[PDB]
Amino acid sequence: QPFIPPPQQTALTVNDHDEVTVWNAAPCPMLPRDQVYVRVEAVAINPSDTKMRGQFATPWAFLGTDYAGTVVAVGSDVTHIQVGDRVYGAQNEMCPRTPDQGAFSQYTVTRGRVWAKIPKGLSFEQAAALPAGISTAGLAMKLLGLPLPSPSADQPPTHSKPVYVLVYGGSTATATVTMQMLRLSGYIPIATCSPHNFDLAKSRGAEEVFDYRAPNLAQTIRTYTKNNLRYALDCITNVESTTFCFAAIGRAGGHYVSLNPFPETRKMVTTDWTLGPTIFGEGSTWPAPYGRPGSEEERQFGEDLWRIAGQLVEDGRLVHHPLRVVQGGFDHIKQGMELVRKGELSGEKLVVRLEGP
Ligand SMILES: NC(=O)c1ccc[n+]([C@@H]2O[C@H](COP(=O)([O-])OP(=O)(O)OC[C@H]3O[C@@H](n4cnc5c(N)ncnc54)[C@H](OP(=O)(O)O)[C@@H]3O)[C@@H](O)[C@H]2O)c1
Repeated sequence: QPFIPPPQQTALTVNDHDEVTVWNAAPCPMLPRDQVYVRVEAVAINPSDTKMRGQFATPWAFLGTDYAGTVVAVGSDVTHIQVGDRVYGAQNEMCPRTPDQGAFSQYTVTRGRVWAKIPKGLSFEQAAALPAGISTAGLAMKLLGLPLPSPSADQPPTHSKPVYVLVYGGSTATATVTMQMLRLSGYIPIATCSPHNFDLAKSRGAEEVFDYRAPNLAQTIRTYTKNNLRYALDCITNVESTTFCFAAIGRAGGHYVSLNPFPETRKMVTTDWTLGPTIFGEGSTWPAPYGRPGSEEERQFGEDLWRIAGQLVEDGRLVHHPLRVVQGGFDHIKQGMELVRKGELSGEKLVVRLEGP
């Protein structure tokens, strides 16, 4: 009845020589009183995994954000979950004070309340594809100053004059979850991405979608939005996406939010960027002197977000990004990361269903 974690496990990490490495003698985490122990069944690959390298990498700390798995033990201070339940959530990868916690392990623990039970109708693979998307979508809306959806409302809030939100990179894993959430809160997303993903973008909430390569496209968008676009969410964050977003924003100003720190005007634009670890209310060691401290308000926001998003996912109002599923082990995760780093996925999320053993 007391739970004793296995003596060692396989986990994906980074070397002393900055190489991604399968480690077959990695530690297993201890079980917090307020968390559950998870045998990991599926994981999703995120670009942020592939950037944990150089001095962003903590050698021997576990990689990986998105996991879904089977509860094999339950903390003493936890009710409503039992052994055998299925959960999905986010880990805080490569955190130096919790090196034995990451999605890319055979055994992990839930973190904070940034997790939920998998609805009866979803697979481990569908559920694993969700966590970073949900967490980022909520953090982006928070930064933009937009209320999260009500899980109990019968329709989105009404706006006789549309409130537009530009989503640059409409086929990104983050944008497809975010656009559904924006629609639920009564906003009208307009998206830019490649033509082969137009159907995908519209299916996920874009009123209209445009090829970002199209000449003078920001004039088109300005006109579409009656020269009063006040919100832009940049899911790409490079020199070109930033220029484009600034150009599309209306003459009276607006708010630009990016998913990464943005590259090296007088235009009346407020700016923010999503810091992923803040979903846990934990803080970080960048950027870049002092990092950011943790905070109970950030902690409570992530818990509120996950309670809301967990229900939306439960009732079919929030759907996962299209999947590319690989059956395999930790080498398949490492191969997965290379595919993602090389920019080789479009309109799909790479999910590894773990063959145990
Ligand atoms: N700070 C955080 O915690 C956090 C969280 C989530 C994401 N992010 C960052 O956000 C970015 C997106 O990640 P994600 O997982 O949401 O997306 P993703 O699924 O990896 O996005 C891939 C898509 O980006 C588009 N694309 C790639 N390069 C582009 C370019 N130069 N210009 C226009 N479109 C481009 C392609 O779309 P088309 O083929 O349709 O053109 C491709 O389908 C990554 O940089 C990631 O590191 C950060």
